[PDB]
Amino acid sequence: VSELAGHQTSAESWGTGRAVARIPRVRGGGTHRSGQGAFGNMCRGGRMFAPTKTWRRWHRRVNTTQKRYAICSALAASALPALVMSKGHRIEEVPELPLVVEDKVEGYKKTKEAVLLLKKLKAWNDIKKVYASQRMRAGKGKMRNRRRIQRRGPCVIYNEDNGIVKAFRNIPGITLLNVTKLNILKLAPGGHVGRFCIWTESAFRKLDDLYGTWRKAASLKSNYNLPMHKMLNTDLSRILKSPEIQRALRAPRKKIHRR
Amino acid sequence: MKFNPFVTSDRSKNRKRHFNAPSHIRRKIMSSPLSKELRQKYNVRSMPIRKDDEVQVVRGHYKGQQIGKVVQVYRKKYVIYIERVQREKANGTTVHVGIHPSKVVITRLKLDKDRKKILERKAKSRQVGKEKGK
Amino acid sequence: APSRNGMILKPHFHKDWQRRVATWFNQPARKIRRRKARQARARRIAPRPASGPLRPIVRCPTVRYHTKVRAGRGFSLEELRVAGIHKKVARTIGISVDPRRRNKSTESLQANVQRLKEYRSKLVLFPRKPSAPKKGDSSAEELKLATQLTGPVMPIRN
RNA sequence: CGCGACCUCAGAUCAGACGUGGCGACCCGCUGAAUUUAAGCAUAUUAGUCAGCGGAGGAGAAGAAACUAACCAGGAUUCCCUCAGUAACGGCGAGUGAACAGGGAAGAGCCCAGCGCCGAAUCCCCGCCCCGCGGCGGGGCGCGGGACAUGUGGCGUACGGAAGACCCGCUCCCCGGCGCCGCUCGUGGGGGGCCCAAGUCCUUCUGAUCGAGGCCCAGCCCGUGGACGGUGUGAGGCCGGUAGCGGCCCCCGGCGCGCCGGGCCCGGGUCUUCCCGGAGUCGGGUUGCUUGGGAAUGCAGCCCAAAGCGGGUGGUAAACUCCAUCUAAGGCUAAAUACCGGCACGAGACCGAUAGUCAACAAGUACCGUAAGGGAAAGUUGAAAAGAACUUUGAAGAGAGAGUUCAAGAGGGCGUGAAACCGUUAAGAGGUAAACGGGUGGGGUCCGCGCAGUCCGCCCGGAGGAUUCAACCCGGCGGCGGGUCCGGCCGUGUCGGCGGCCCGGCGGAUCUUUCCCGCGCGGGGGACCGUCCCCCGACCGGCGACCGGCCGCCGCCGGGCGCAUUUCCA
RNA sequence: ACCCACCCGACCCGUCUUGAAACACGGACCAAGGAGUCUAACACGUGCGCGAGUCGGGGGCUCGCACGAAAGCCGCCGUGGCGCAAUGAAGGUGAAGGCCGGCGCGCUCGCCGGCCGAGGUGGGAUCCCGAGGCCUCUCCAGUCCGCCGAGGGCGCACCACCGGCCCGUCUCGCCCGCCGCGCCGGGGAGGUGGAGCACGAGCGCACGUGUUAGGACCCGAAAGAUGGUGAACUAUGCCUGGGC
RNA sequence: CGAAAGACUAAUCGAACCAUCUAGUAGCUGGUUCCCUCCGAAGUUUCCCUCAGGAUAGCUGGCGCUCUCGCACACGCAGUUU
RNA sequence: CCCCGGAGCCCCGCGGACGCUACGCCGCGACGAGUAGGAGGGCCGCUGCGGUGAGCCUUGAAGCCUAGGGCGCGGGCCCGGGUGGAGCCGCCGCAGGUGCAGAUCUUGGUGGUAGUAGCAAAUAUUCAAACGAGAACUUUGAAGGCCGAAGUGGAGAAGGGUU
RNA sequence: CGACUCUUAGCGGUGGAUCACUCGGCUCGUGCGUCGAUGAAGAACGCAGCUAGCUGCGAGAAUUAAUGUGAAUUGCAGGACACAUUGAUCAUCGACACUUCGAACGCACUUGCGGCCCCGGGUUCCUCCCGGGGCUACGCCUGUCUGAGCGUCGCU
Ligand SMILES: [Mg+2]
Ligand SMILES: [Mg+2]
Ligand SMILES: [Mg+2]
Ligand SMILES: [Mg+2]
Ligand SMILES: [Mg+2]
Ligand SMILES: [Mg+2]
Ligand SMILES: [Mg+2]
Ligand SMILES: [Mg+2]
Ligand SMILES: [Mg+2]
Ligand SMILES: [Mg+2]
Ligand SMILES: [Mg+2]
Ligand SMILES: [Mg+2]
Ligand SMILES: [Mg+2]
Ligand SMILES: [Mg+2]
Ligand SMILES: [Mg+2]
Ligand SMILES: [Mg+2]
Ligand SMILES: [Mg+2]
Ligand SMILES: [Mg+2]
Ligand SMILES: [Mg+2]
Ligand SMILES: [Mg+2]
Ligand SMILES: [Mg+2]
Ligand SMILES: [Mg+2]
Ligand SMILES: [Mg+2]
Ligand SMILES: [Mg+2]
Ligand SMILES: [Mg+2]
Ligand SMILES: [Mg+2]
Ligand SMILES: [Mg+2]
Ligand SMILES: [Mg+2]
Ligand SMILES: [Mg+2]
Ligand SMILES: [Mg+2]
Ligand SMILES: [Mg+2]
Ligand SMILES: [Mg+2]
Ligand SMILES: [Mg+2]
Ligand SMILES: [Mg+2]
Ligand SMILES: [Mg+2]
Ligand SMILES: [Mg+2]
Ligand SMILES: [Mg+2]
Ligand SMILES: [Mg+2]
Ligand SMILES: [Mg+2]
Ligand SMILES: [Mg+2]
Ligand SMILES: [Mg+2]
Ligand SMILES: [Mg+2]
Ligand SMILES: [Mg+2]
Ligand SMILES: [Mg+2]
Ligand SMILES: [Mg+2]
Ligand SMILES: [Mg+2]
Ligand SMILES: [Mg+2]
Ligand SMILES: [Mg+2]
Ligand SMILES: [Mg+2]
Ligand SMILES: [Mg+2]
Ligand SMILES: [Mg+2]
Ligand SMILES: [Mg+2]
Ligand SMILES: [Mg+2]
Ligand SMILES: [Mg+2]
Ligand SMILES: [Mg+2]
Ligand SMILES: [Mg+2]
Ligand SMILES: [Mg+2]
Repeated sequence: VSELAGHQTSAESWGTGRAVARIPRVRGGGTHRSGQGAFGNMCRGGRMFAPTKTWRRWHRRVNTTQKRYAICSALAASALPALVMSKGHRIEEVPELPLVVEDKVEGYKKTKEAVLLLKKLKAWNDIKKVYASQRMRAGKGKMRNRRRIQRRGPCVIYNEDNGIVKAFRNIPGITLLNVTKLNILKLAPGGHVGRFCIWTESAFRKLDDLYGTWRKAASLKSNYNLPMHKMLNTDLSRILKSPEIQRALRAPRKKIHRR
Repeated sequence: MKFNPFVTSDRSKNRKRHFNAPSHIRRKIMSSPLSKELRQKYNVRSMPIRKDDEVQVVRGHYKGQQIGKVVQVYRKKYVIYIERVQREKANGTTVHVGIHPSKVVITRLKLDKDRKKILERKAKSRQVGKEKGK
Repeated sequence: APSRNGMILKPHFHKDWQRRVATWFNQPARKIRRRKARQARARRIAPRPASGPLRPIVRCPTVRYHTKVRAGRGFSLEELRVAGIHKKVARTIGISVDPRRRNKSTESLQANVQRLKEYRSKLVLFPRKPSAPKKGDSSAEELKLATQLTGPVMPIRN
């Protein structure tokens, strides 16, 4: 809000003794705006309490490994059909979930090709659902150039644009990434972890060179490896009804002694 | 999307641009499609509508297959008046009802020299793009 | 008033500081502008290194830095004299010259002569006209590179 | 008593030039508070900050060491990060508070006076010609004026310079024009103009659609275009645009080639002989301000007032002494840097008409004040004005009918139309002001019923009626699970191959310069170690990591089974 | 839940106050507006990443930014910050001890070889060992599985105590060292000051609370300062007119 | 400016008016916006140009941690008494 | 002295809820005043952003109103009907100029007071007519009155600015 | 029942909250970075067929020319134009024009007084008179012309 906002008046308080109320009141004149109420956050005209400043700490800076950890986490759950389906993406009829494709797809220079591809791969019904979501936004962002809203679609990770990013462009829903420049804002939109992507074999090879396997450095991010796991056996149902453990448990007291 | 970083995509800016548009610019805004018949012949989608073209109204109340001659172009009001597109006021007097140019179709153009040269310029650019696409 | 334990601390917000707050919303826009301007300057100085001129090796001052070595401002006159480059010319071939540098020890001098010698070896002086006189190199070492050198020219590695 | 030089001074509506005011976001020079903090206050602080005056530019200022340092030393200025809330200052309280180094952004360096040499070799203005002329210039020609020796120009300035002799190697740089060629990064520089994809297809809602299903061919078309706006609701395809190393036309810039006109005989090293520095300034004393600068950081006034192996600095006063380091008292200089004013654009997790600027509107308007100055309120009929013809009552405003509109339960301050408050209509009550909490009753308003609500669901027994089964085999498909791990793919731990090791790469302060290349160092090999991969065998976790057969079980389809069965229905 | 009736109950809220129904203030009524914010610095708590490190800025390389003024990467990855060491005003100094054997006279002092290597007491969650049961449809043999377990151990963290080491300081003492034998340098014993060491816990990011500096929860002075406008009223002087 | 009343100086005078410094400062008045749940004070200490305020103890809450054993197998602590 | 793909089960160690959003579900005891103040939970509420609901919406969004039906301890919420006429919400995250009865609060509006106070300075009006929808007030005529030439008369100055 | 009063609801008023819109703001960024005696900013007064305000312009006054565009402008009139023609209307803007105050310039601020050169009526240069035109600020520099001085000399 502007600096001068509210203070461009010259207004003194009629002190006590005049009845009225000790506010600074507009000085002199034969207008409506005379002996009014200036400056106070409560007055009409007035001046907002704690006017907003530009030097509010807008930007927010995050540790680099943590950023990478998130981006690994999103990738890891771009596998897992459950996490992709739960994130909404109609991935029912898709052939294999870390969906990787031939690298002619770098070639394509026309939406025609890019859509045909998506229909063969059965990824179109996500795009279809994007069209279905296209609707008007609720409220004031309508009058501030955020008027329409819709779904996020299939990600498409490419290794090099040989034409591709032109091809997939008008197809609403699609975002294109380079592998070498991935982004958590796009791999986990809403801060929500799953997301159906579509890999290019050239790009899908490059992932291990970028992120490093568990027994090999990144070899592309100088000093980095994957984050180690805290617990390895995630399925505790496989643990808890093992021989080794159930051997060593007292028998479950389960009678219900009511009052 | 639009990628040109000197265009606007800003409701307030586009509307202000529109409503406070100058006559010669309004000419372009007030354009209207050719009939499929002419679309075939001239290789042109649409043309800036003019004082005495022949025209169908396509949508609204006056939507109909009659071919009325244009009567005048009220560029201030973003509208054109058409021959029998009119309504009787309280006291019997006919009043030319406005139709917006874009909800109308030009069946017959009023061809002058300049209109002829315009159509030659638009058709040529269309065929350049088809040659570039091929 | 202070309450039970804490740094008895002095902030410097008693002047009208909000009148002189300097935001950094530029900086991205700035960073680009420099970068464009940088790429333009390269393109202007066509086969010449983007870097600038070549600069001497030089030790830092003080006990602290002492052990490290930087690029200096420009080669001394003795170093040009010994290498055998006329000081007025050295500017014209992309050799930084300062003339305010003393030269105390002969270990720093011979190193910096060696630098210039090496430079003169791996330099490709184009002739003034396309018709080729003396000094100007062969059209072989010219066609094979009218290439710019990315980064600092012959970088110093401590 | 003249005439003539010059000197110092006047006057011209003398000829020709410039300066004056504005703006002021940023910038330079002065000037300079007090609220305030210190829980009082006077030093301090607020603050070299507001107000005041001056002067600028697209930036300004600064800037090519009288610098840092004390190192094995750095090397103009500006800017950022850091130094650092540190050294220091301070009623050592409140509080205040730099610099060097280091890493970056940028990067560019120069010229006089003097000292000297050169016939003033220089400059300005006249006037005549040729070119050029919307940033008054080139070339030529004039016994045409003047400036200038009280010093103009070339060489030259501390990084040394000049003049000499011989060592060497050889000779393009600039401008005034006139042309002409390649339109020269947002991927054709800048500006202007004019252009360029695809449905108003079906049906159906609607006052109007832009909405909803649909559109065999793989999916209506186009899609480098599904930004945005407009158009009687919500529009990739109606229109303007949007995309595109898309088009054409203008103009202008910038750089490439040719010709002419001029200028321009412009080096380097080596040895010798010469040459060399800014005074009422430095410095001191002082008083006042200023600084973190403390026995004086910087600026001032006044007084004193210099030197030349001098002078200045070397963060505690002085003397002696060595070292180090610059060279002051003359000047110019792009760049990274700043920008709440201007012109022109772009955007927003902002505001949405008591908000957001004072100001969405005929706002710095109306209005007030002698004046300096103060300073509002105020957006919205409808898709379209189709803004109510006509009849009638009234002097008229106002009505009553009629009409327009999807609607006037939208009628020109008219979208929606809350509350306070008022009018009426209906219902109920009424001498302790009203109103309230708890508890019942009565009446109303609607709401759910029921014209039996006897509510359903299993299973069973009987009684009626109707289709094909189930049970079973047979053929097919699919699924599960299993062990023989049977056969093969798959991968964990271990051992064997030293096998990838050079046909496996990186890393290493491990080594070797027996190596190679480039100049004791750099790069590359070559050993070595660490790490990552092939070959087969063996043991073991046989792991949701899979295949193939076999087994068992399940399910579906079709075959079989026509009826004491298996269904449906009452 | 609308109205009415009746019995019982029942003073008007806000606020300052020991005390408010108060003869204490504010309040006719309704609508909209309206006050603990943001920045910086500190501290503690909590969450995440990495961990004797950590770090990201600032800068740079990748784009015309549609989304991007993002995202990514950097021998800059670390100049540098904080951290990994203190203590002294400073010159400076700077965290090890034990044991064993030998040689100097073991002199609770000086020098040479070997071994262990962050001391010890008490309490300590927890682990570990475990006599012994306690049965099995018989009399004994007898491996397997538990359940308990008297008794005994290693003892985390943490606490209390005693030792030890480093810096400052004092007191007392006796020896070593060498290019410079000196107003040189080095050690020992015993106290005592230190925001110390005694097998590390930090760094960055985020949220919360608190405390400050800022307009700093919102409203409120009397005043103070700078620069400007007024003698059309009125005060006094003067000029020129009028009136009694 | 005053034949003096601190009179008058544009309805303003024991220091005019206008704009700014200025959102001047306030240990003092006033106000300070939704629900349920759980815990729940103090007006006493010492210091203060302190007495209508701070500081510091105290009294409150929150976060915990370390242990204890009703899992036939307990140590320590108290607004008592012996 | 035999096997649960069958002991038939009050216990079943072969496999295991109707139950198991393990931030879930269930059982036993105990307890419950509260200013200032503190903390927790709010499927309480407001506005905007990333996600997400193949959400809703001209076959009627928001708002508004309702002696209609309900839920919740409560903040609040949901449905019916009316009105309205174009947008709007649920969930998971993030963000804040986020919730009013008070401030002699600010801006706007409205009451009671109230058809009340009040329309009393300076002696004065009456008759007829005209116009006119309409006359206490205009105009004309007639009468009765006042200002009483230091004027309620006739002309300027200043000031106004078309009166 | 009566009037009045209170309560609730219906409908109507008053009033303009709410909601929905937004050619306006606020903030951040980019590029450029240009006023003036050749008369600036600012002020004044003018100018439309009917026009008061806002805007736009300057006695050529809601504009002239030019270039681009290519049929309007429109509240009503009137008109033009041949929109197969420099051609309506917009845009651009390079030519032209630009009343009075204002640094503000003949001197004054009445809008008053002038001087000096030339031109037309007036004369027949007769000066008057009238009208038109061009000059007439201060400071300062380079030159130019006229000079001043018991300033310093020389010759006579
Ligand atoms: Mg405001
Ligand atoms: Mg809303
Ligand atoms: Mg550089
Ligand atoms: Mg000026
Ligand atoms: Mg004070
Ligand atoms: Mg105080
Ligand atoms: Mg005081
Ligand atoms: Mg100061
Ligand atoms: Mg100032
Ligand atoms: Mg400058
Ligand atoms: Mg200098
Ligand atoms: Mg420096
Ligand atoms: Mg620090
Ligand atoms: Mg200071
Ligand atoms: Mg000279
Ligand atoms: Mg559209
Ligand atoms: Mg639309
Ligand atoms: Mg189109
Ligand atoms: Mg000072
Ligand atoms: Mg000293
Ligand atoms: Mg300078
Ligand atoms: Mg308004
Ligand atoms: Mg309003
Ligand atoms: Mg407003
Ligand atoms: Mg409104
Ligand atoms: Mg309205
Ligand atoms: Mg409204
Ligand atoms: Mg309606
Ligand atoms: Mg309506
Ligand atoms: Mg209305
Ligand atoms: Mg509306
Ligand atoms: Mg009644
Ligand atoms: Mg009190
Ligand atoms: Mg009392
Ligand atoms: Mg009370
Ligand atoms: Mg009483
Ligand atoms: Mg009081
Ligand atoms: Mg009251
Ligand atoms: Mg409110
Ligand atoms: Mg912490
Ligand atoms: Mg604290
Ligand atoms: Mg605060
Ligand atoms: Mg105040
Ligand atoms: Mg004072
Ligand atoms: Mg005073
Ligand atoms: Mg305040
Ligand atoms: Mg007090
Ligand atoms: Mg508690
Ligand atoms: Mg309670
Ligand atoms: Mg409370
Ligand atoms: Mg509408
Ligand atoms: Mg906000
Ligand atoms: Mg209220
Ligand atoms: Mg009365
Ligand atoms: Mg008269
Ligand atoms: Mg009513
Ligand atoms: Mg209003």
